[PDB]
Amino acid sequence: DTKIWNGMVGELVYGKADIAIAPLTITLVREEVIDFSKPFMSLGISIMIKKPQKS
Amino acid sequence: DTKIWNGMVGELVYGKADIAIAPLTITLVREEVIDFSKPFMSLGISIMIKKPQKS
Repeated sequence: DTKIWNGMVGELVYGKADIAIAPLTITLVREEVIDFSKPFMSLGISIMIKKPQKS
Repeated sequence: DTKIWNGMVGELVYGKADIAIAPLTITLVREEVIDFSKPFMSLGISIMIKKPQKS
């Protein structure tokens, strides 16, 4: 409704913080508001299962 | 010696080509000469071995 970025984006868009050296997903809706650098960490959704010990 | 970029970089640095929609590794020595976009393809060195041919 109010279209207010909260969080670390709200500290960069609204001038509160100077830079965010933090784990932040580069999205398109966050691309237009702040300048991301290149991705330092390629990642994605992974499958956490229990390691097996069963019998 | 002559510090001349060949290849597709030499077509972008020396104005011959307009854009390179091509598989090109984003390196630092290529970052300073041309503007890369964000990486569309996370990749790296992989281990190609023969499939087990248990016959």
